[PDB]
Amino acid sequence: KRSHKHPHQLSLENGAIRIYKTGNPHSCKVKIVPLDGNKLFNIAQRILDTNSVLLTERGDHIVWINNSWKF
Amino acid sequence: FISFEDAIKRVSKIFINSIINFNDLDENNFTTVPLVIDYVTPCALCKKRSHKHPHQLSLENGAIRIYKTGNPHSCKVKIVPLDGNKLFNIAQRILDTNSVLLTERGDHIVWINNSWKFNSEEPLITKLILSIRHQLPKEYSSELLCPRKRKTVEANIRDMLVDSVETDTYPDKLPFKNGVLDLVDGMFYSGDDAKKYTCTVSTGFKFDDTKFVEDSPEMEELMNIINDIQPLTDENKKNRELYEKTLSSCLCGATKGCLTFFFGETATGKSTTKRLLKSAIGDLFVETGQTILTDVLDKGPNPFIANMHLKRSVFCSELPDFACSGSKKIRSDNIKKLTEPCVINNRNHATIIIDTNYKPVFDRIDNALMRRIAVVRFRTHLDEGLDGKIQNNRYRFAFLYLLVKWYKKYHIPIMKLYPTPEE
Amino acid sequence: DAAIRGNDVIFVLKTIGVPSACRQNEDPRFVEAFKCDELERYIDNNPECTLFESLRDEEAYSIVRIFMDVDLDACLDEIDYLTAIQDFIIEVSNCVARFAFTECGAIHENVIKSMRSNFSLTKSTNRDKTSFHIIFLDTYTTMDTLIAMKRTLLELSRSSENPLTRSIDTAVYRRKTTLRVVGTRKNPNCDTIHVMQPPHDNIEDYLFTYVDMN
Repeated sequence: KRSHKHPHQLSLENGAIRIYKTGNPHSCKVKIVPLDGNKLFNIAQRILDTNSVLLTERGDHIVWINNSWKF
Repeated sequence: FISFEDAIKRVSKIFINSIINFNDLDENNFTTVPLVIDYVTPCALCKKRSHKHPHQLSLENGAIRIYKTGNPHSCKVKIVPLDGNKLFNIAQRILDTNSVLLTERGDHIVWINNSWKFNSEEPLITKLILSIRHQLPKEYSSELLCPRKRKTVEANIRDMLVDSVETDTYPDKLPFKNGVLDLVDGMFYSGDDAKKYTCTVSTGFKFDDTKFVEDSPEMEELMNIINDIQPLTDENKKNRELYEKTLSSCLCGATKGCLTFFFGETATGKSTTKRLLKSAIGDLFVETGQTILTDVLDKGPNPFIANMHLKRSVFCSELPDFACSGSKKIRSDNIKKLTEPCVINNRNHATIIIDTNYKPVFDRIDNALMRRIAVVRFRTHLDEGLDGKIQNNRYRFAFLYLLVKWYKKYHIPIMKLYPTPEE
Repeated sequence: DAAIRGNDVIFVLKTIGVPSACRQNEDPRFVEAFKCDELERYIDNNPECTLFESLRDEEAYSIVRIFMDVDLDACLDEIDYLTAIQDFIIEVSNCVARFAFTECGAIHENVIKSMRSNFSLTKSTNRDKTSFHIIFLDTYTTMDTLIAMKRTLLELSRSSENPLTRSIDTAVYRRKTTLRVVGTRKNPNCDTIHVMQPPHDNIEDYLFTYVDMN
């Protein structure tokens, strides 16, 4: 569409974040996003975001410990 | 269905607050009597505060629906459906997308990151299940965060996959690592548009349309070079066609049962065309020596017999002269037993092509060999800049345009090569 | 195959529960055939009529569009209605595409593309009830494929939990099926009818017996 002259709006329902267009809701798409999920999944996400574990073409897993890559 | 007691437990679990008329609920009047909820905390359906109307339950399609008397928009409708497993539903939905398939080889192929990949020592199915969780409904998304549940879904997917399919069926499509190029007109499918083509191989590099254009000096000087190689001379009038055809047949995906030999003298760009073709193809193009053609390939180990698996074209050169006494001439039995459509699931479509500077000699000759002998020769006799052009490989797409045009002229009408028994 | 043969005449029953003998003899008071313009003119002239769409001969031409109906006895707000219908379309399209790839031998991607390309919505004037019929314009299929798809759709309706999905009335995949014409009264003394949507203003898109391959 073009610029969505009607402003968007936010809501929370059952722990899910919902985005919808005000005015005519049929002129856009309503989106839903989960909030947190599992705690261990969040820990895995945080660990992966540090780029400390990598996968090579050969199939190896390399980690960054004590200022050195090892496998 | 399930026992009524499990249903009562489920509806009681649905509502956070307690039920004061639970004892009044029976198996024969559970859809008529209203239920009164002790509203000490907001209900899970809608927060609000202290609903003043009792709710009610209805049984349709093997599901229990909760609806609040009065205005319907006050409280959200809740449904307890499908007394049964949820992970089976998730496995069904995942299989419905045709993202995982089974092949006769015994392994599975998975569609990840716009690529078909198969590998039997890693859990690709679990990776697919984790990745595809966004396309599923919200309530199914949080169910796949536990690895044990992912293993259960993977087991369900494995059990419900009985039929087997065969990959690499269309010989008229050349795969890339990020899509598939087509031979009918020369336009590049990208993304899910290439999903229908079950391709398990790739050229190893991107395809970009910017260099695949016609108005540029690069391929103009490319035809300049090839005219320096194959000029439009009467002596080449018979050669050109077949030569062009052979190059275009380098791109074909069907099995090749016809040999192709190039005869010429030293310093005659015959080795240069190897580089022009290999830069144009990539990893699919493969080299070979004289070790395998003159030796029995069915005796002892042969890594090349395993290696040609889904190779696109194979090139043989630097052949020593076989006319010398004591030099072991070629074995035509080999040249018979690679021309078959399969050399133990050895799917083979690599075009055999040979550059030699000597007249071949055969131990024994019949109609069969001469029926599948084709010969082509080159006519001219130094520009080192094009060598750098090839090493840094800016001349790919300009050359594949010539292959595609030649394929249009010759191979689109029919997939067939015409040999020349004359020599 | 069919090629030139394209259905354009609208066959209509003017009363539910027509006698069989009257149907075989083409009773003018129970059985009729209009065109698109004729049908809209007939509807416009008589707003109290009861017209019901069905086929005439199933042994010669049985090419129709893919139709299902939904009915929840619960009013819902707008945004949840949009989410429910989008989940409905994605589920049903994926399911029928899988069925076509498996049993019909078709190709999944073009089926999902054609079915997600265009679709029409209806609505009911009732304030406590939400019922609607969806018809897919660029999908064509025979009767036997539909009765085979009946079992698949019924397990899908049992399996899912979305409120719009659980109301798939599976019985409409039967021999000699009939569907109420949109904008027409159901009962002689009932004011509840169906209304159009802004996306589609043409009645030809609301009839499944009209076949026009583009």
